[PDB]
Amino acid sequence: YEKVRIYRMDGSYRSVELKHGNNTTVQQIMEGMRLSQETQQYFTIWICSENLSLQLKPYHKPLQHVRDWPEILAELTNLDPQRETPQLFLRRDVRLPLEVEKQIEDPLAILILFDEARYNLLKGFYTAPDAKLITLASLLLQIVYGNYESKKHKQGFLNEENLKSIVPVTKLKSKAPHWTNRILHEYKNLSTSEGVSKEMHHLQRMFLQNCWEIPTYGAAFFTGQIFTKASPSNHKVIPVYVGVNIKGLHLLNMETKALLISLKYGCFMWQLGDTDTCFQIHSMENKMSFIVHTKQAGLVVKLLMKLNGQL
Amino acid sequence: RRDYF
Amino acid sequence: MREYKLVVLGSGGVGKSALTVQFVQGIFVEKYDPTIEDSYRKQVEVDAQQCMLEILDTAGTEAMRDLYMKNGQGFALVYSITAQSTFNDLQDLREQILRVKDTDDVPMILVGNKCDLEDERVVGKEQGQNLARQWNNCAFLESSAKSKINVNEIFYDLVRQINR
Ligand SMILES: Nc1nc2c(ncn2[C@@H]2O[C@H](COP(=O)(O)OP(=O)(O)NP(=O)(O)O)[C@@H](O)[C@H]2O)c(=O)[nH]1
Ligand SMILES: [Mg+2]
Repeated sequence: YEKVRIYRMDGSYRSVELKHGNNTTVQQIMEGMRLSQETQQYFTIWICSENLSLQLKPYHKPLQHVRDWPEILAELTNLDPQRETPQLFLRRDVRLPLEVEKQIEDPLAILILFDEARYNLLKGFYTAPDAKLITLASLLLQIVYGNYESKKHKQGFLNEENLKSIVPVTKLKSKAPHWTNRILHEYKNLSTSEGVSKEMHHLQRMFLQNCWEIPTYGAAFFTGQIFTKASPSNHKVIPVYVGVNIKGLHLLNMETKALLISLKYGCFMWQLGDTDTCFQIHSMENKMSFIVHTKQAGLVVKLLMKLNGQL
Repeated sequence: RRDYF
Repeated sequence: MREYKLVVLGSGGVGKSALTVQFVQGIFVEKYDPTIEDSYRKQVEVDAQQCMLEILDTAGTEAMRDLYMKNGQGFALVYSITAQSTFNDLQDLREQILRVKDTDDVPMILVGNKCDLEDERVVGKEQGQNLARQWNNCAFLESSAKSKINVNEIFYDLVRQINR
């Protein structure tokens, strides 16, 4: 048998036998994973390198997309292939309704979703006010470090290295150092409060509860660029991440991850450009508009249609 | 071939 | 944070996966499900410091054993107290590890799993202690993935061995 590693975002993997070599499909790979129907429903196989992540179709043959990654990169992006090695991942299905996710109780499905949500938080893809980031930090301390204890946790504990595993990298330098006391206090409170279940899946679910209300939760992210309407040129190039999820469309400044706009389905409309290299958003209810340039335009528009359509 | 999501 | 590469070895059916999954995820896998090659990651606290564990959960039979041993820093050698054959298989693994590492001085622990299954016991504790004695006084525990007895200690103890 040939085998392939299917990774998760924590860096773990499960090797799966390919019964039809490179003609094995995603559905067959999923069947060969260790998973009940219960755990499986929420997740599918994605192909991802450092700067390009794509959710596969169940009839796709993933080893062929790995094989063709260079053509795919050049069709969808301007990245240097030499810097992008793809792997296959088990990840949240981008079409998973938030209403369906909210009633999950399976502990394995909960930890897989938790790991993915943690990964996005630490990379900076979740925008939230400091109080919410502090609450998520305190939950990670309970999950990862167990019960609070003054001798260990009060002083010299929340240094750089440690803060790095609990706050977004975008807040580590500037903002994070000052949160240390409120994080600790909240952590203390989680431990000291016996009303709060300390079963692992319960705490992980609590972290997820606090992510579900973040507007980019569950987003597939794409890269693009907008041009400012201020002027000089006509005008300045702003690289952006475009987040698409079951809630709507979200633009992030590529460099700082700052949230530029968030638009809910029903409050905007889109049109694909003639060459498939851009799309336009019209925020009716605000009567503003903007154009994102990206070779992933077609993909972004088809996803907006699907996720708007299911809502 | 090229239809994702 | 120090990374620690740990390897779980032993024959078919002993609970390599069940122990690993209990330690890492806190879940008990109740179902026959043979492994090809799984790798898990877990941050833990050992002897009051933070350790990042990478744990390789291996197939019960072989061709990449030699590479696992080459790469691994610490080894959990697991048999089932319920099955003598699984116990007998361990001698060779031990010797194989010593060959690849070209030394006797290798973090290792002998684990007799399924100790919740007292009435199915075919391997006595004595035979287990005895074998560990013989292996240059190797660390030794009985564990249950199902009841959680001695599950963390298997992995913490390899970390302290590696830290020697
Ligand atoms: N009662 C009991 N059953 C156990 C224990 N550990 C594992 N089992 C059961 O024994 C069977 C084998 O467990 P598993 O962990 O898959 O064994 P393994 O060593 O990984 N097998 P493989 O080498 O094929 O990958 C499973 O049904 C499992 O639930 C235990 O401590 N107690
Ligand atoms: Mg196994």
